[PDB]
Amino acid sequence: IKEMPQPKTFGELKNLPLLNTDKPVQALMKIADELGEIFKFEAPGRVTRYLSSQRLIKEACDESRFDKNLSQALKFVRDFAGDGLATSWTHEKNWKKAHNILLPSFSQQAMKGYHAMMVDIAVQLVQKWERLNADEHIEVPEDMTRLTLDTIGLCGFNYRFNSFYRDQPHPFITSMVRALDEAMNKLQRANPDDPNKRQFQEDIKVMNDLVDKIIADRQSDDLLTHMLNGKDPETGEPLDDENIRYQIITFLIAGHETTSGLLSFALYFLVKNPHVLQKAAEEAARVLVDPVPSYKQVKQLKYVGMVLNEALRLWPTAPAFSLYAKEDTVLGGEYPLEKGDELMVLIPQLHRDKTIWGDDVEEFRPERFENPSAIPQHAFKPFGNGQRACIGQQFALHEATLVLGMMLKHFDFEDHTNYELDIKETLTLKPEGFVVKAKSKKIPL
Amino acid sequence: KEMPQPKTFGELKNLPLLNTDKPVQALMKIADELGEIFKFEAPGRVTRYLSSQRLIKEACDESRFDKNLSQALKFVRDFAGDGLATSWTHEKNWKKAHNILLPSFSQQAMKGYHAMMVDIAVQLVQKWERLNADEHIEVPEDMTRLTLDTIGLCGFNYRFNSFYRDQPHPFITSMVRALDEAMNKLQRANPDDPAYDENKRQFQEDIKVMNDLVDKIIADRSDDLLTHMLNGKDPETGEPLDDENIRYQIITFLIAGHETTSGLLSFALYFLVKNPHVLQKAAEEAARVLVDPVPSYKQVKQLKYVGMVLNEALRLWPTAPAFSLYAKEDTVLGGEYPLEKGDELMVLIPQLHRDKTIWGDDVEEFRPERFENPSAIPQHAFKPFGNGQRACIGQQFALHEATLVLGMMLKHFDFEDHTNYELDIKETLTLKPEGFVVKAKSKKIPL
Ligand code: HEM
Ligand code: HEM
Ligand SMILES: O=C(CCCCCn1ccnc1)N[C@@H](Cc1ccccc1)C(=O)O
Ligand SMILES: O=C(CCCCCn1ccnc1)N[C@@H](Cc1ccccc1)C(=O)O
Repeated sequence: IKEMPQPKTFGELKNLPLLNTDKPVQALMKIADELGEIFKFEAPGRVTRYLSSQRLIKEACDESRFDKNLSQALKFVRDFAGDGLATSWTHEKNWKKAHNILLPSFSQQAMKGYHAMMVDIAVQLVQKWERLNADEHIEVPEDMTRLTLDTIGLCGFNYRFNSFYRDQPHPFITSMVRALDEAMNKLQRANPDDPNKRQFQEDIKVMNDLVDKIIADRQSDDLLTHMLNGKDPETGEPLDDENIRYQIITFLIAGHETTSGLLSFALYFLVKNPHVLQKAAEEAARVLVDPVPSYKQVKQLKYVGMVLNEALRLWPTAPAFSLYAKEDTVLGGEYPLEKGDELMVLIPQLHRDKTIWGDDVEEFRPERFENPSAIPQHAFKPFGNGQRACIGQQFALHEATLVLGMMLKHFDFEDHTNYELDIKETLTLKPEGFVVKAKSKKIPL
Repeated sequence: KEMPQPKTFGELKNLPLLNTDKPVQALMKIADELGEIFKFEAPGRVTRYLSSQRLIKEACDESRFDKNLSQALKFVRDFAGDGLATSWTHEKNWKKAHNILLPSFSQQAMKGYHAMMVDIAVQLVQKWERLNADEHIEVPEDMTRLTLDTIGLCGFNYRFNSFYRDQPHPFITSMVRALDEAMNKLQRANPDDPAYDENKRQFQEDIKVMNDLVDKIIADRSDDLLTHMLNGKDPETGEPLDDENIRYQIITFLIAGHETTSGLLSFALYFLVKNPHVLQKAAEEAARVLVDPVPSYKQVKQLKYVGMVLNEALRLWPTAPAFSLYAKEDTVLGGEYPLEKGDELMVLIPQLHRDKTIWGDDVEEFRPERFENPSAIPQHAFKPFGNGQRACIGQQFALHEATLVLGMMLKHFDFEDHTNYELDIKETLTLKPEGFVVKAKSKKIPL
C-alpha cells in the first residue's frame, strides 16, 4: 500500500479550518502543489481524497468503479434544487427520467432552434458597448452574467430577465450569493443550532416566486416545453410538477453562472495575450460576414473554440466534482478504497498536470487544442464525466463562441488598467473586478 | 474572377508540364508566375493549385472541403489499398483504423518507442564515429537507413538492419521504379497499348516483393503498432481490423513512416551547414541538454531550438509537398472563384510556406526563430502535416525521432560542407536533397 499525504490540522477540527477562506479552490490547488497527486482531507464526520493527476483521475472516471457523489456543496444546493438533474443521485428515479426527457433539448436540432434567441441577447450586449461614451469602461463579469442569464431565460423558458435594462443584479442573483455565504459560514460552526436561518428560507422563496411566474405564463418548443410535455421512453411518464420546479431552478443557475465565468476568463486571456487576440479577431472578421451570425457560421469559429477550451483548461469555472466507490477497489495500484469512500476531482490541478501538457502549463496557448485527437482521455474534464457530465456543454459552448465571436468582430479591446487577476469564488470561479475598454470597429448590425 | 492557367499543348492541355523529373518545382515556378491560384487541366481531369494562405485557410475548412485522392494517391492505393493514407474519409476502414491506431501515437506509446529510436540512433552515431579520415557521409542515404530501421523496429519489432548494407533493400528500389512507371503512365494516351505489357509485368513483381516483406513481418509476429493492428478494437463499432486491411496498414506505415522523415533530417542538416550561426546555436542547445550518454525522452522534449530548426526546414521544403481536397458542396472560394460540388483543389505546400504576406520579405532565409511562438503564426499558414482529421497521424513520431537524432548528431560531431554542395532536390512523391554529402569530425564524446 502507499500512505496518503494530508495537509496541516487544527486539533479536533482536523482540516476543516483550511476551507475558512474566500478562495478555497485556490487554497486546495496550493495544497495539491505541495502534496502531489492525492491527499486526504478530513473534517468532523467526513473524509475525502483530492485527486490532481490524470493517472488517478482516469481511474476515478471509470463508471463501473465510481459513481457521482453529492459533495457538501451540492447537498447545500439540493436544499433548493431538490432532485433536479445536477443534485440528484444517479440511482434516484427522477435522475434518469429527467435525463431521458431533457437530453433531446440539447440536440443539434435544438441548438439550431435556440440560435436566434442567443443572437437576440448577444446583439443587446454589442449594442450596450457600442453606446458607451469615450473613456467609459466595461465591467466584464457583470456584463457576461447579464448575457448568460438572459440567454438561459429566453432560450429555455421564453422569459426575459431584461438584464441590460438594469444597473444592479436581479433579486434572484443577490439572494443566492447571501445563501451561499451563509451556507459556507455554517460549515465552520461547531453548534449551528445554537439560537440567519430565516434569510435562507426567504432566499428559497424569492426563487420560487420567479418559478411560478415562468410556469403560469407558459406556441413554443423550448426547454420548458419539453419539461411540461415530454415523456420518458423508459417509464412512459412525464415529469411531475414538483420535479419540474426543481429543474427550472437547476437550469436557471447551472445554465448561466459557469458560462459567464468562461466568457470572462476568455476575454481576460485574450487581452493578456495580444498574439492570440489578433488570431481570434482575424477569424471572427473572416467568418462572421453577415450582420448577425448564422448557426453554421458559429460552427466555423474553430480558433475561438480553441480559445474557449484553453480558458477552461486554466480556469475551469466548475472547479470540482465528487465521486464515491461503488465497491471495494484499489486506486492507482497503491490506494485501497472501501465501498462508499469519496473522491474529489480538482479540475484546475488536473489541467496543470505537466506529464500530460508539458512544462509550460501556466501559459495560455489555444494551439494546444488545434487537433482534438492529441489530448488523452480524461486529461481535460471541465464538463465532468460520463453519464453525469454536463448536459448543457453544447449550449454553453455555442453561446460562448457566438458571443465571443461577435465581441471580437465589433470591438478592439484594451487592458487599460493592467488588470491583476483576482479570482472570486462562489461555487464557481470568475475574475473579480476585470474591466476593459472597447473601441468600436464601426461595423453595423 | 477568371482563373489563370499555364501554357497548353492542344488536346493534351497542361499534362506535358508534368513530364519532368521535378514536377513540384515546376509547379512552384508556375505559381511564381501566375499567383495564388491557377487552373491545371489534363485529359479527363481539372484541378486548381492553391498557393496563398488567404485561399488555403478556406480550403482547410472541413465543413466545406474533404480530403481527395490525387492521382498520386490513387497510384499508391493500388498497393496500399484502404490503408489510412489512401482511404476516403467516408470508407468504413478509415475511421475504424483511425480509432484503432491513434493510441499507437499517444505519449505513453511514444515513451515506449523512445528506447528503440535510441537503438537505431546509436547505430547511426557509431557508423559515423567509425569512418576513417577524409571519408564522407552520404546524408539522405544514411537518414533513410535510420528512419526505415526506426519504423521497422518501433512499428513492427522487425530489424531491417540497414546499417549492415551498402545498398538499399530490394523493396525500396522496387518502390521507386513502380512510381517511375506510374509517372510515365500519366503521359500515355493509350496505356492499354500492347507496347506496355512489359511495363505492367514489372509493376506486379514490385507489389509482390513488398507483399513478400509484409508476409515476413506477419510471420515473425510487444505493445507496438502491429500489436494494435492485430488486437485493437474500434470503440465505435467494437470491431478489430480484418487481415486484408492490416496488410494495407503495414504497407502504408512502412512507407509513410520513414520517407518524409528521412527527407526532413536531410534538409535540416543541409540548412544547418549552410547557416553556420544557426548550426552553432543548435549545437549549443544539444550540448547543454544532452548531458547523458543517451538522450532521455524528457531531454528530447527540451530540445526546443532543434525542434524549431526542424519546423523551419519543413517550411522551406515540406517533404510531403502537396495534398488534395474536393468541395463537399457548391461553394465560392475567396469571394471570387465559384466551385461546384466535387471540384478538386491542390494545396502547393512549398509555395504556401513562401507567402510573403505571412512570413515577411525574407521568406527564402533559414530562420528557426520564426517558430518561437505558435500563437504568433497565422492560422493555416504552416501545413507540412496536412489538415484536420486527415492530418498526419505520425507527426509526433516523426518529430520526436528527428529531434532525437539531430540532437545526437549535433552533440557528437562538427560538420563540414566540404564540397560546397549545390542543392539538387530529387522528387519521388516526396522531396530530398540528392547527392548531399558532408564530412563529420567527431567531438569524441562516448556513448
Ligand atoms: C462553461 C460552462 C459550463 C461548465 C464549465 C459546466 C460544468 C459542469 C460540470 C463539471 C458538471 C458535472 C458536475 C458534477 O459532476 O457534480 C455539470 C453538470 C451539469 N450542468 Fe453544466 N457546465 C456549464 C454549462 C452549463 C449549461 C449552459 C447548462 C444548462 C443549459 C448546464 C447544466 C448542467 C446540468 C443540468 C448538469 C447536471 C447533469 C446531470 O448530472 O444529469 N451547465 N456542468
Ligand atoms: C516529417 C515527416 C512527415 C511528413 C512531412 C508527413 C506529411 C504528411 C501529410 C502532408 C499527410 C496528409 C496527406 C494528405 O492529406 O493526403 C500525412 C498523412 C499521413 N501520414 Fe505522414 N508525414 C510525416 C511522417 C509520418 C510518419 C512518421 C508516419 C507513421 C509513423 C506517417 C504516417 C501517415 C499516415 C498514416 C497518414 C494518413 C493519415 C490519415 O489520413 O488518417 N507520416 N503525412
Ligand atoms: O471542494 C469543493 C468544491 C466543489 C463545488 C462545484 C459545484 N458545481 C458543479 C457544477 N457547477 C457547479 N467542495 C467540498 C468542500 C468540503 C470538503 C470536505 C469537507 C467539507 C467540505 C465539498 O463540498 O464537499
Ligand atoms: O501534385 C501532385 C503531387 C502530390 C503528391 C503527394 C504525395 N504524398 C502525400 C503524402 N505523402 C506523400 N500530384 C498531382 C499531379 C497531377 C495533376 C493534374 C493531373 C494529373 C496529375 C496528382 O497526383 O493528382
